[PDB]
Amino acid sequence: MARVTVQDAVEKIGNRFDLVLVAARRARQMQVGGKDPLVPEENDKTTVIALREIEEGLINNQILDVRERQEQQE
Amino acid sequence: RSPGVFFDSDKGKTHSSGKVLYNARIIPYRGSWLDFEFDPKDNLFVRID
Amino acid sequence: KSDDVNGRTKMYKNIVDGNHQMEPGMPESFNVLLKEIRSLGINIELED
Amino acid sequence: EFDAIKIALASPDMIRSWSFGEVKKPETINYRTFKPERDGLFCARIFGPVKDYECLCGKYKRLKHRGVICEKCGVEVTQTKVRRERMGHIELASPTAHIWFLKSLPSRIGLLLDMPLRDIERVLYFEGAEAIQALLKSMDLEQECEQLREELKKLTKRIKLLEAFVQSGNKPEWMILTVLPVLPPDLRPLVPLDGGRFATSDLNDLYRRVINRNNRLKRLLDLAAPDIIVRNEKRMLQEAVDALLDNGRRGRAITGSNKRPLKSLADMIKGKQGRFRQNLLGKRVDYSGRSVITVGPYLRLHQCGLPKKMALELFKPFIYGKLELRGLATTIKAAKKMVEREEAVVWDILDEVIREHPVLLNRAPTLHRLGIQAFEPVLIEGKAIQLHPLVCAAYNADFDGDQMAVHVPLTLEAQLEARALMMSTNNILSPANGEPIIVPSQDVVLGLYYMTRDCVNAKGEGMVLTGPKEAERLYRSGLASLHARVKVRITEYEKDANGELVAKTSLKDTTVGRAILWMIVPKGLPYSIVNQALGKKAISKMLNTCYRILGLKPTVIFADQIMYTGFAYAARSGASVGIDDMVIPEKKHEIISEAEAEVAEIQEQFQSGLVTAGERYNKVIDIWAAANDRVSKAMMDNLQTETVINRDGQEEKQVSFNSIYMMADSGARGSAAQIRQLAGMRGLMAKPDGSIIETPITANFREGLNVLQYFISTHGARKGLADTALKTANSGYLTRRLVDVAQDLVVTEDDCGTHEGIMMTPVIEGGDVKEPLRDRVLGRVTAEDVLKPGTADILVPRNTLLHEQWCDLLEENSVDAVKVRSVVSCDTDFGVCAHCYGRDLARGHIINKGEAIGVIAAQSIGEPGTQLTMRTFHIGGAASRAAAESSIQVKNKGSIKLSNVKSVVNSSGKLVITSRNTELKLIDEFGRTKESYKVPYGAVLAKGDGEQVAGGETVANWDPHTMPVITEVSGFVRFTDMIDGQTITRQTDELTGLSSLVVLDSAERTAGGKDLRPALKIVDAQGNDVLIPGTDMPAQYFLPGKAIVQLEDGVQISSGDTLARIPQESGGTKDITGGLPRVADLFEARRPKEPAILAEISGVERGDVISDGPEAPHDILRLRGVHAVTRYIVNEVQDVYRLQGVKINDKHIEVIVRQMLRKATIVNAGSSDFLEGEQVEYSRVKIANRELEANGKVGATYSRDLLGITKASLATESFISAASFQETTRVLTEAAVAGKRDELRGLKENVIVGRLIPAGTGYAYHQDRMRRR
DNA sequence: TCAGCGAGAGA
DNA sequence: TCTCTCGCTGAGCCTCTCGAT
RNA sequence: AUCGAGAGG
Ligand SMILES: O=c1ccn([C@@H]2O[C@H](COP(=O)(O)OP(=O)(O)OP(=O)(O)O)[C@@H](O)[C@H]2O)c(=O)[nH]1
Ligand SMILES: [Mg+2]
Ligand SMILES: [Zn+2]
Ligand SMILES: [Zn+2]
Repeated sequence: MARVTVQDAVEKIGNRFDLVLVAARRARQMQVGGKDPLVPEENDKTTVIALREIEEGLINNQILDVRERQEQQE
Repeated sequence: RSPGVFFDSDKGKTHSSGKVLYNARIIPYRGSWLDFEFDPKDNLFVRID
Repeated sequence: KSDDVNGRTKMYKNIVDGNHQMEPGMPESFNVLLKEIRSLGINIELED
Repeated sequence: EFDAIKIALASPDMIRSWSFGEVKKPETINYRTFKPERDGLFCARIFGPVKDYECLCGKYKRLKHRGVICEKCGVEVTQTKVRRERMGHIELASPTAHIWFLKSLPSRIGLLLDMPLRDIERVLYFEGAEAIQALLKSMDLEQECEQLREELKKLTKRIKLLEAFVQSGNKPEWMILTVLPVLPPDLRPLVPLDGGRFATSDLNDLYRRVINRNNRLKRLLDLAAPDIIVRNEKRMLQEAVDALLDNGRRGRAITGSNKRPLKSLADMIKGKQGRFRQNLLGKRVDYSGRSVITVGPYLRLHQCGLPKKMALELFKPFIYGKLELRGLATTIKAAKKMVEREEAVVWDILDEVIREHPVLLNRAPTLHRLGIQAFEPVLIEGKAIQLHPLVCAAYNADFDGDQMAVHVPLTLEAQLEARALMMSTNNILSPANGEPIIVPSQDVVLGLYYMTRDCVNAKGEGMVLTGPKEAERLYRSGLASLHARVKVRITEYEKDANGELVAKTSLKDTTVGRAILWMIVPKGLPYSIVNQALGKKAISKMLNTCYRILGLKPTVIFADQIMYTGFAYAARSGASVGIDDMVIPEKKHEIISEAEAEVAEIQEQFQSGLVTAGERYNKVIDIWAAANDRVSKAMMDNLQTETVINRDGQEEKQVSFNSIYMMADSGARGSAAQIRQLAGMRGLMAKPDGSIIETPITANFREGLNVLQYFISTHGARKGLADTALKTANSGYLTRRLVDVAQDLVVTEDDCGTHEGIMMTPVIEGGDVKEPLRDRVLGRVTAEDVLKPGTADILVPRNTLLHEQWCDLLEENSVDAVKVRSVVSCDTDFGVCAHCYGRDLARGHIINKGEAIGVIAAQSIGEPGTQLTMRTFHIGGAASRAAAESSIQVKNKGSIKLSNVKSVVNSSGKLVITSRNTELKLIDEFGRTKESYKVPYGAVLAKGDGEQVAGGETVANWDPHTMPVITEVSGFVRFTDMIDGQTITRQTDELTGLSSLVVLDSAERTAGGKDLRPALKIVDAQGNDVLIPGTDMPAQYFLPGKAIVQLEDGVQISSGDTLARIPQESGGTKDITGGLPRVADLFEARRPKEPAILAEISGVERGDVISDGPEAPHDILRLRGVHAVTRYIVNEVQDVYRLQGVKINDKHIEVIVRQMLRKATIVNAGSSDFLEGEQVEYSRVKIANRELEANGKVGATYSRDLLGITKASLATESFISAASFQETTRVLTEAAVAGKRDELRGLKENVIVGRLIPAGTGYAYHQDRMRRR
């Protein structure tokens, strides 16, 4: 489903070129940082976990910015 | 092309007038070329090499 | 993927270490173009 | 760490400052030892040490000693890479002129000084440069500029160049070189060789010669040689400096060992092999491979199969890293060795690695955007890449040994970029038009329509079934045939309910195969999409409907299911081609005999002196084209209809099951031309230049050709192959010019807010609507007054995008024409806004921000030309000539209408057309315009205007071979300006019934006869001049060249009686290769060379026509605004492209047209700083005017310019793009003279320097950088 | 080689 | 003011093999 | 790395 098509993934964002959200922050902090994935992995490689997260609706630019602000304080 | 004399024409594409410009060429097996051609002014002109 | 001396090594090390992050620089072809144009006698430079 | 590129002239002090080493005296290179000789072109003190962290002298060789100079040689220790950076200089005894400034352009030195180029040329070559340097130093710029202003074209050029020097700060004396720089050593390598000798580059020997001549001048002047001899080798030094940089411009280019000209510094920049177009706009990348492609029809639409041997090499670093992670290896070398040994752990790791990384596949010619796509890879055992069958039509990829190349994305963002924008599941629709690209073809259609086609009295006909499952069971069991006509209870879902699906079940009369086919369609589509024989068009329309109604994922699933079912049932079909399948009719020889009789009569006519040669040629070619069309029709009828089967003991006819007819009717592969050449006449062949009418090839490919016919046929094959191999270059050049002219504009804003736009109206060509109004405005936002044909009531509001339902609403009320806003009439700066462009055709909704429109438009216009050029030899070289229509018959009944007509009534009373651009429009009774026709000069209309005409009636009759001249007024004819042997020729035929005068051509006319212009003037019976109704001047007709007159002087002629006939040029074989030069001329804005006269000032109205003829685009622009020229260019280009059948949307041509016109000439300066009439960029003028209006001052007034794509691309704000396009020397020297600045705004400006392009995913980064400033 | 375009020639 | 010789610019993409400098 | 000659798409 999500591995084949990302139409539902981009419907939440509304801009196809706004994949910087999916890659530059979410996938990177999963790969390098200690951040834990939200949805179950299902043995999927990263960058497909993030796309699934945006497809369901946990990850968006405002949410990631808010979380970043949360770890800004101490 | 065999050595000898050959008469050719530019088919009118040389100038915007469209007049055919006939010319002759003497091609040797060994030596220098030699051409007689016209101009839209209707004058002979010899070209060497 | 080519023409940058430091980017190739840095990205190779990053891929080996599992980090898929690149730090691009300026290609050497632009440098050689600039050097040969400067050799030709026309001053060309990068201003900041 | 930079934001701009600054280019200017180099002062001698700057060059002296560049050098790290002292001087360049000794001319030597190497070979004193293996160490390089002191002070040579490869040295140590000057250009740095040769060995890393080790000096040449050998005192110290440790990085702990880095930063110390040497003692034996004085060479500082540094990493050897610095040899790629350092420079040096040569001091010339005598100053030498730079050839770039003196030549290769309107001479800069020749415009600083008034005297022409020849004087300076003779001065430099001593037939001296010091004199030119002294003269350049002598002038003062401000005084001469003030003088030149005092006298006040050439003076404007001189003053602008002087002001360029004044502003830029480049002193003229810097033009003459005093010190010459040298390249770094590693930039011109001394490449090692297997043998003892070392290969030497061209630059080293040129530098060596220059040093030799300079050092000769150094010692000779020191010895006080006589003035006669000192001057001679100064010319040689000038020639050597000429050879070193930009060799070959002064003539007699220096040749080395062999007879090949040497390669100079300026040859490393310009040309195909220069750094711009070989190492900056295209590179050789790592992590890539190449291999042949096979079919592998077991894949899904998002998958590609690649070999294990390729993958194990492509993904080596990932394998190394994960082997280190698993703990199997402790270092890189151990994991490497494990990789060469190819153990099982390596294969398991590789299977884990390639799980979700997509890979990019591209073919060799990347004509358009779909030529590169991202696929999910699956490992296969073999050596060839497996590619999905549906994708091939996008790539233009067959399996005749064709190859492909694969790259692997490396980083995270690259993987997401490939997954979201590159993956093949996203590319469903082409960016050039709304039609989809993944269309089943060949075997898939072959199976599909065979499933859906019906037969009479099959096995199991007349049966009632529960549903599709019972149909499949009956077919697989063998109790019923696949073509049986049955009744099935089928259930269908519809989405007519608001946001919901509702079901309805009914008994429908169908066939078994259609019942099985019904089982794969997705929920929510009507049955009637599969209750018919599915050709290629039907399947494509079904896929388009599925995309429109349901979405994208159901469309992908449906495409995969369609491919699988088509393959399976095509295989089970067992359809084969046989020699008994091709059938020949019996009318063929009859119609060939009658055509032979006709052409023999034409030859007899030409034997008499009544007709000329070209007219006979045209007549014969038309006769044979008509005969070929007739034989094709008769044979296709015989193939189609002739199948008779009996039902319950009575005969009946049906559509044939013949293999060839099925193959042709399918549209899978083949056309009517191939079938007609297999079973009719092969036709008329076309030479590489034109057509040939030698003989009719009255032999099929079933019954073999003889020797003469095959020899004739070889001409078309030669023509096709030559056309392909020698017009692909022209097509590529046009595509490159379009790309380089329209590379810059991107979407930048959402809504500019303007109101105006162009008016879209339906277009028809003689009774068949090629483009209806629906697709003319499909996806374009409305501009103004789109209200329905009901007064004061609006059907649709303003500034809304037209969907499919909106278009259906327009069609239901039958709107005639609609005004829509376009790209050209946009007010945004440095780009276009989203709304004016409209819907992007690839995605299906409004265009987002940051999509590069220009590249898409250029590729869309460029692909069809080269593709159709390459596909020329498929048809076999047959002439694509359609017989010209002698008359016009209206298809449907309606009122007659004549537009822009000037006509006269002859004795017969028929309306004789006397205007060049008369048009006939067919209008129905209600008032809608139905059909449009073009009426050539001299046509006669049987029925007068204003009388209703029934269908099938004849409207006009004319001869297309000759264009007559018609008499306006009745009177006696008098010959004028006719002299035999000077302007006309007279002959009397022996016995032909006619004696005629042929007007001599202007080319053949003698010098004396040019002043006299031949003409025919009508006179009164008494000898006076005839009076035209309401005209001051009498009637006279100017007979042009190649005119024929049978009339004699003093003969009374009736009104509307032809006098002279002008035979028309043949111009046969209308083809894509025959039409592309028209497109190139249109986009280059070339002069028609016979322009039509347009009234500049109304008082006659503005834009009217005075004398008929071709209309130049410049006149149309400057008299009617940008909208009219946009309409003209778009209509002409679409007219050229429509004959071949390729579909290109208008917005791309509109984008190109807007891209051409960017410059303006200012007529009144106003309060701005621009002076008089200058060519300046339009946007800068717009901001200047807006600022002046803001500050309460007077704005400027200006007029457009129109420039060809080459000139427009060569004249832009940025100089890097212009240099990288072509004519590098001119652009580079002009930029150096003017001291220009580059802001790196476009695409190539960032691509060359290696940054994120300001489009797509780099738009956000560019916007952040801009907002920071 | 063919096909165009700009600057310089007289007429 | 203008019609003509003469010069310089350009002319599709990717890949494979051999020899000879 | 060039030049020349083939060949494939
Ligand atoms: O000079 C050429 C020749 C060929 N090609 C590329 O190869 C294709 C033509 O060569 P093909 O033989 O592969 O295509 P084809 O299907 O039309 O020929 P047949 O099988 O019917 O015999 C072209 O479409 C182009 O992609 C070029 O790009 N340039
Ligand atoms: Mg092929
Ligand atoms: Zn030392
Ligand atoms: Zn706009």
